[PDB]
Amino acid sequence: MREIVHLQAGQCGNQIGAKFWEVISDEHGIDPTGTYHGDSDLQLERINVYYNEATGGKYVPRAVLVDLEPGTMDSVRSGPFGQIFRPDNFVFGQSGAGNNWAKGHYTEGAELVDSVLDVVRKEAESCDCLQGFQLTHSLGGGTGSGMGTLLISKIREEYPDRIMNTFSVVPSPKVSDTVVEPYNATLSVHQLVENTDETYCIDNEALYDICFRTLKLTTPTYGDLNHLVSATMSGVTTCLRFPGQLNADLRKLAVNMVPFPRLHFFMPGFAPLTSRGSQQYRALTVPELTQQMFDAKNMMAACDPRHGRYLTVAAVFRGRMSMKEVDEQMLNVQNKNSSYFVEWIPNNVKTAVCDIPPRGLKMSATFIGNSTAIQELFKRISEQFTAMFRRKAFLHWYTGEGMDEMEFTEAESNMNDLVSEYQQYQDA
Amino acid sequence: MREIVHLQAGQCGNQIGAKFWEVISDEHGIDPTGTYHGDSDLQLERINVYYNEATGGKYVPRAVLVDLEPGTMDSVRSGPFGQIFRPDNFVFGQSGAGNNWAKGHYTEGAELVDSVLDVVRKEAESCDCLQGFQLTHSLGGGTGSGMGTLLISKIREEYPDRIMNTFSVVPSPKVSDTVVEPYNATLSVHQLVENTDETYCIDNEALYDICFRTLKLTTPTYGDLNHLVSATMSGVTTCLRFPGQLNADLRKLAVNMVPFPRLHFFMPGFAPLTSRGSQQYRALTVPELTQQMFDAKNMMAACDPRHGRYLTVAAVFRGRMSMKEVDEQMLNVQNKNSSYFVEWIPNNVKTAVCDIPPRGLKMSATFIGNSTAIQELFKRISEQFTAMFRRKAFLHWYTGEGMDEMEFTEAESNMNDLVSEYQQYQ
Amino acid sequence: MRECISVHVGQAGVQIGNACWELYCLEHGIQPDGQMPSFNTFFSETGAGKHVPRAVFVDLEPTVIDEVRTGTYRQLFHPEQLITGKEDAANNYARGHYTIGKELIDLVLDRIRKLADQCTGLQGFLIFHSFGGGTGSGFTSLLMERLSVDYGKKSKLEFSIYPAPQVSTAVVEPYNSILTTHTTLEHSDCAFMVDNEAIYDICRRNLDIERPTYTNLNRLIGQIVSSITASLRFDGALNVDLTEFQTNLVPYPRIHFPLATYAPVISAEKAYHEQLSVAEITNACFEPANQMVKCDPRHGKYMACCLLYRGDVVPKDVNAAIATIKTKRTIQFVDWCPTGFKVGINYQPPTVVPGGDLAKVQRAVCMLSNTTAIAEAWARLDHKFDLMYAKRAFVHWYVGEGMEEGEFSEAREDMAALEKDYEEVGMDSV
Amino acid sequence: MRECISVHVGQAGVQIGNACWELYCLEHGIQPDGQMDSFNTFFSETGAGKHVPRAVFVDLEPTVIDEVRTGTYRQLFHPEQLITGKEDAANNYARGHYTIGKELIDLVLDRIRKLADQCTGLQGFLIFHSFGGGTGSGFTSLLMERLSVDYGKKSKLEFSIYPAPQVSTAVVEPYNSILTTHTTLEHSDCAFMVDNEAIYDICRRNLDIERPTYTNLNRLIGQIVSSITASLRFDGALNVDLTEFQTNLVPYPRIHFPLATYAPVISAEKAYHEQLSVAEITNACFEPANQMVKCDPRHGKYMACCLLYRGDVVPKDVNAAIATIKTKRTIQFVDWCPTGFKVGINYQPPTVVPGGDLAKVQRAVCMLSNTTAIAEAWARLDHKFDLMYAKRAFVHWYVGEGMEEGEFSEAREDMAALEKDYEEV
Amino acid sequence: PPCVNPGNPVFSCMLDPKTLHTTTSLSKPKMIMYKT
Amino acid sequence: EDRLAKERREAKEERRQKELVENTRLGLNAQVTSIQAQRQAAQRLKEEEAL
Ligand SMILES: Nc1nc2c(ncn2[C@@H]2O[C@H](COP(=O)(O)OP(=O)(O)OP(=O)(O)O)[C@@H](O)[C@H]2O)c(=O)[nH]1
Ligand SMILES: Nc1nc2c(ncn2[C@@H]2O[C@H](COP(=O)(O)OP(=O)(O)OP(=O)(O)O)[C@@H](O)[C@H]2O)c(=O)[nH]1
Ligand SMILES: Nc1nc2c(ncn2[C@@H]2O[C@H](COP(=O)(O)OP(=O)(O)O)[C@@H](O)[C@H]2O)c(=O)[nH]1
Ligand SMILES: Nc1nc2c(ncn2[C@@H]2O[C@H](COP(=O)(O)OP(=O)(O)O)[C@@H](O)[C@H]2O)c(=O)[nH]1
Ligand SMILES: [Mg+2]
Ligand SMILES: [Mg+2]
Repeated sequence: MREIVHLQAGQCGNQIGAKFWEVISDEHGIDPTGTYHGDSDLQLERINVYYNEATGGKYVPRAVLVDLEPGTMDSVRSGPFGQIFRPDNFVFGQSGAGNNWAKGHYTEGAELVDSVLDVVRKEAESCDCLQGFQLTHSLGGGTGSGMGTLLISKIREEYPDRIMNTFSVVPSPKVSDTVVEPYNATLSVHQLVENTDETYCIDNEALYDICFRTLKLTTPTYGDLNHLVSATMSGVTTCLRFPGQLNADLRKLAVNMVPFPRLHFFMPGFAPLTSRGSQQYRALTVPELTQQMFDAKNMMAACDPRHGRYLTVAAVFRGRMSMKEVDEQMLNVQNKNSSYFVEWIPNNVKTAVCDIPPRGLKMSATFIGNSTAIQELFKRISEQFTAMFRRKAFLHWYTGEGMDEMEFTEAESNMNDLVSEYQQYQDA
Repeated sequence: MREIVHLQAGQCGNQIGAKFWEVISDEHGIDPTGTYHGDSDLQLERINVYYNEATGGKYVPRAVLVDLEPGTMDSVRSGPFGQIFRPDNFVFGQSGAGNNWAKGHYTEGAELVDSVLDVVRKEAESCDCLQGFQLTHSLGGGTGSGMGTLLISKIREEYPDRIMNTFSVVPSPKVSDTVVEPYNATLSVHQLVENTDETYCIDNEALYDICFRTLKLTTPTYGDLNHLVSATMSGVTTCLRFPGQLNADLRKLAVNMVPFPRLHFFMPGFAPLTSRGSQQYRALTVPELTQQMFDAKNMMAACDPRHGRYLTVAAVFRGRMSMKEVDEQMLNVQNKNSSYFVEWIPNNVKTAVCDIPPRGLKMSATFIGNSTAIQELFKRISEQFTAMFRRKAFLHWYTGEGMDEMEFTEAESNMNDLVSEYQQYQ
Repeated sequence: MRECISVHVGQAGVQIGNACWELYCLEHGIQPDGQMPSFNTFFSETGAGKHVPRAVFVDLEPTVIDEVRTGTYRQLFHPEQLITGKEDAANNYARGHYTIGKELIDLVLDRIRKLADQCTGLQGFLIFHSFGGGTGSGFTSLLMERLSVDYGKKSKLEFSIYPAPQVSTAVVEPYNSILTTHTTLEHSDCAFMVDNEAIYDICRRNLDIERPTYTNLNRLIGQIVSSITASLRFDGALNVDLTEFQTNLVPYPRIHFPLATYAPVISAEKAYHEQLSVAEITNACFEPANQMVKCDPRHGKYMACCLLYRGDVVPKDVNAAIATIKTKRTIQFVDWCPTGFKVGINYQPPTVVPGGDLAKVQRAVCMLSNTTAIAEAWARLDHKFDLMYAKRAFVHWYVGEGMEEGEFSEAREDMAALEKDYEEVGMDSV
Repeated sequence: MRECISVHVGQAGVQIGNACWELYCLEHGIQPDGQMDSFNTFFSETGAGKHVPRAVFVDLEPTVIDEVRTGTYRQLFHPEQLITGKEDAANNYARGHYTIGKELIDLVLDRIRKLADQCTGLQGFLIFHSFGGGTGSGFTSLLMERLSVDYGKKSKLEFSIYPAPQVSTAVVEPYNSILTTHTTLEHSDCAFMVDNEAIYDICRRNLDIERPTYTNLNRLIGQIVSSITASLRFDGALNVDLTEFQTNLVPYPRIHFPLATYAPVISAEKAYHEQLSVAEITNACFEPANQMVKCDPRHGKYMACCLLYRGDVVPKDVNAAIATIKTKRTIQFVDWCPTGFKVGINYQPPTVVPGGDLAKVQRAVCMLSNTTAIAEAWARLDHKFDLMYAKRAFVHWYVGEGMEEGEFSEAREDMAALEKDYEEV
Repeated sequence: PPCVNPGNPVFSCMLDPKTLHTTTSLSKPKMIMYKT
Repeated sequence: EDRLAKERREAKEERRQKELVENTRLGLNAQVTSIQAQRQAAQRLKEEEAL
């Protein structure tokens, strides 16, 4: 009855969303052609939150897909679940962006943005009582970062009080996979720190660390990595999707965990992760989850929070579990480690339980932690950005087609203040 | 509701972590695939002490054992029990130490002590109430001495209140199989003596001497020498595994045999265990047991208290037993002499009795006879380390990983201190 | 929707294209008559169940083009898209730009407007030429003006054969490289450069073959262009389209010369012997023996490198392989451009042609970079242009062939200012 | 996880390389097309199933690896790794080190870099060099000196072929001997000795193979290198890796040229009679009619004892044996290290190759006794180099191929300091 | 089999969900995956 | 059950890798036999020139 409109952006955005609708479908129990055939009706009583209905029970996912290169937009139409998105919603680009961000923002970004707005207001009129919007992109490319920043800039004209999340792919600290990446990344955050009410941070090499160490998978392709992050983005939007004992939807997660409106850069992780060796071995009780989420090793953004302090953390608990057990086992993470928790907030943790687990497991949980560790991330790009601006490296691919050099220096001041904002709240 | 996390250090620690974990996992009756197969009621009492509760009801030994060279984790996994030790906690690096204490302490020993202290603090949170730790380790190796002492250095300040005993493995006097080990074994006892709560002497010469003269095994192995060390150290943790008549678990042994808190090096021994030709002519009774108890050829270290003086002597016992002839046949040997029986000690007896015996036998005993001849262990070393410190034996390897010249003099200066500390009661 | 047009100029452009289309007509199962019992990027469907590749072959001499029209491919090709001439340029930029090409420009542009009318979404051109002779300097420079005034924002990416230091064919090649580097600096969007003598130096040592011909060489150059364009049509985990390479390897418009190197050029007998992972192969392009450039980049510093992979290459094993290569002191980065890297992964394993000296190994990487070290290569070439012009040695044909002596001294100032631009880059900024 | 590269240099380097690789190739199941992970220290898996050896060799007379392109093991040894030139060096450190050695150092070091970049878990390289040749001395020295800064702390060991006291091959072999001992005093982590005249004496006197060959000598070198470095592939009760060798073997940084002995060389016809028990035959590493390079440590002082063992070895019987060796006072241990020993124990017993006469023994014996009786050998070599460098025998070829004449007298006067270091005790 | 893809890294199920249930003497059979 | 699912998926991927190895063997063996054919043709032409 209250629902979320999914909307993707870029080749990385499309490839994430093809494995996000791949994992929400048969947890609701949906065949590859769109007819509900699941077991119990409890998954059916609020199927409308992420799905839409048509003639004869043929269900339609309501996601709005945009990409500029049509050679990889057809890759998800040929996938196993490619035949459930209605092909009116595919908004293809006739020519690619070229990984310069302002092409995605000014020259060939503004050409398609009339059409992408045409399908959402057609869809949002058909919505009953809309709640939020959901976005996936990578920062590293003009197809994903440039397009999304133009969408979120003037979606705040029409839908101001709708609660927006964006699930970014921040560039990895060791190897960033584009040469002229940090011009795009530093210019993206200025449209991020004022518009988006929440934003997440998924380091690409921190997921590589998980298949390095925890799962120790032999041969992980992007099908495996997209599945590891798609479970995390299902755990957030769940307490409005099933009943629970102490529920918490997107508004209750937002107003209860950011302290100040330009301080909202998050850091997620998903709790039960086990290799094939240790799965025969592993304990399964409620403090075994507090090992996983509060391990800095199991954290899908790169920076370890031993270098900084948490402000507020979140922990939603999908499962049928004792309430006291969670509550007892949350102070005992605060007490033995009280040097990584700030002092002008009395209690830090946020509690949420939902009865229905992921399909088969006993319990599962998702951690979202607002940290000052991320200034050690944001100090890196700002130094990385200055090394290519002062000597004017790769300048003319942005100057001659878009804005002048002031927009870079303005984006420095939008970036330098935030790193000073984190540090001032690191010791108050 | 106390539970135990464990520490055995080395490939020798992994070798001890094979046969030591044979006897304990045998007696509480767990198959090599985890699920319960015992046949009594005492055998599901408190077996969350060593074992977690998995999914499916499987019982995994909560233990960490250390190495750094990658070829020593598999020859202990070729044993029958490689599927009960979950090898998540069995640690090794890409580069090994290789007879080098400095390599396993500063270079990558300090780099991977971050890993072993991210898991031993990970599982101790799941434990509702801990008890402590318990150790054996070789000394003449690199990682087992090095990362092993880095464990017991980086834990006596983060967890100082908990009790963490040791019973280390120092080697033989006359035949010694890696001979620059006073750079490795006498460095560590300066580290160890201000950290640990106990440390004893498990000498390979004394383990060798039993299959010479006592059990009549013609061609032994270390594996049947490693048999005799879980036949003794089970007796030190007999009460948290077996209910008792007058029991002495880990903390009561931690509080009743430490007079002066730097002085916890005694001489362990084991009274009952005779050959299969002497199995026919032998009773399960105390007075025939007492002949093979106090001899000069039956112990667990190769140092004789005939030179030494009886300070702290313990005796744990197995079996529902006649408990005045425990007292009758222990006072017929305190009342025989005045050279070893020191009259200054009025009486020191520490008695524990436990009901259910070890599996396969009915009655037994255990003993420790303390001495000033653990001093003469380190008295001999005090002129074998000085031989190769005046002439710069291997030290050109050692200064390359960030250390001092005086650290070897200072650790020797503590070693002459404690040898001087044993002779004040001598 | 992603149609790309390859135009081949000169003998070296068209002899590359004879082996180039042999590769493209085999990775798609095309009979050499043309039939076939996502290929529309390079091929054009007719109404009669027939495929024709979208290309234009242009030359100033009939003796190289008549073997195309009586070869084994004479019916796959369109009868008019092959263009001819009647009076040869004869190794002269003055003759390939002012005398002959002005009578043969009005028809080549006429066809390529129509060959873009089949398309809806064109994004790239491919001009194939060599910097040694007339038509490969004069005629290739004349069209780059003409494509630019008509199209503009279309990204035309090129392939060039450099005159090597030690070996040469002509003696008026060092004029014609400099005399085209003026006009083809304002009007080109990239420039790929592979010289003969560092295909010659490779082909003796890593392959068992000695004494080759250009049919063996163009099976490499045909493979290097197919390794670039393969991401357009075959789906992969990290695909990079052809219009992307402009903004990642060209920092400044004066510096648009990246270089090429294809790593697993090993013998079909010696494909048996080595494991070819991805960690073994991202280092081998930086080996001093294995570059197709006779400039050791140890003399310079790597500006930016783009890497592209084919076949069973996984993205976990390439991120671990690429982080190692900048940790060593052998491979050199400095402060002003510290990222440098972008990757390309494709799911099509590289095919084999009969008679090719390659092998069907499933992990092939091409390396695409520019260095600081090109500046010492031109340091010969501006010098060698001055040993001739100090007594005005071979300009005597050029003055009579329609252009004056005034552009030669202007070729000095434009080229000499390019050399100082590289040492502006290499000096540290503090 | 402990992958190795064993580069052996010289004509000795190649022939000892392929006979030691013969005994390797029969102790694991190598069929010479490569098709058949305890092997994985010395072998390399391919993408086509092949187990390629990780061992490039050095030989500049091309007439030695002009064979190994053909023969039995032509598809077994991979010849892109084995590197030869087209112009020989011919008893010349100058030609080996910088004249003809200037242009293949790129290819050799590039190949070693490429293989050890393919690998992950190296520790070091095994090296055997012949003192008395052209390229087994010089390009070897260039390999040590350039690898010590290309890699650094990855180990490099050496167990050198050394000149005999009396009978030798070339004429002026001491020149190249000194011109490589100055560099192996600098960049060799360890360097023991095994020479061909002592193998002649031992194989002639005890086994009944009169008229032997360097191939038989290569086989006995294979037996000793197996019983040294056998434990990286075969598990043991008390085992050893490669790094423990450099850690425990040699006391002083400038003192790493000592000796050893290998006892059990007994034929099949004497092996069907004599019982070979770990106690009663390990004393044959001390008896004078057995030793490995011609020197008697009865004259000298025993320094250290790296014992190595394979087969049916008992800890009780090795300890009783070590006890009854340490009893009798031919053991002369002065105060500096009384204890001494190191024991290695290996389960897998050594392997019979068709071509020797040493039969399958059920248990073995080894030794590496660091000694003090090297001083008379190096002093005799001092005596005869002083006999030869008073009148400048062959100096003109070395000088004219690209150096100064101060190279000789800067390589010397290091050797007098070396024997001063050795006469200190 | 009711799987998205068998053996994905985070958890999956292949039992037929209609058969996992247990009743009480004073209640109807209720399914254990969806008991709230 | 999910333990068994992971184990059998790993076995399936191992099967595909062995298939890849066999097809590499196929291609290289075909290429080297054709190479031997051109070698023998060259020797034939040498004989004809001699006659
Ligand atoms: N890589 C490669 N280079 C070639 C090939 N054919 C010719 N060349 C090069 O071309 C250079 C000479 O220029 P050409 O292309 O032959 O002459 P042109 O550019 O066609 O000028 P004209 O012949 O007068 O029309 C020589 O240096 C060759 O290296 C080829 O098939 N492959
Ligand atoms: N024991 C043994 N020694 C060998 C063998 N092959 C060569 N040598 C040694 O090599 C010496 C003569 O060979 P060299 O003149 O050194 O040849 P090289 O320097 O090794 O290499 P090239 O000069 O390039 O052939 C003799 O003194 C031998 O000691 C062998 O198979 N076994
Ligand atoms: N997490 C994830 N990242 C991907 C995937 N595919 C590509 N990427 C990332 O996308 C980046 C390059 O894609 P690009 O087109 O430039 O990003 P886009 O503009 O947002 O589509 C690389 O850095 C990859 O890390 C995927 O399947 N999953
Ligand atoms: N008592 C006893 N000693 C052992 C055992 N295993 C090895 N050792 C001793 O440990 C010494 C070698 O230890 P080392 O391998 O260098 O230490 P590690 O690397 O930590 O295992 C030898 O002198 C042995 O006598 C054992 O099971 N029992
Ligand atoms: Mg021509
Ligand atoms: Mg030779």
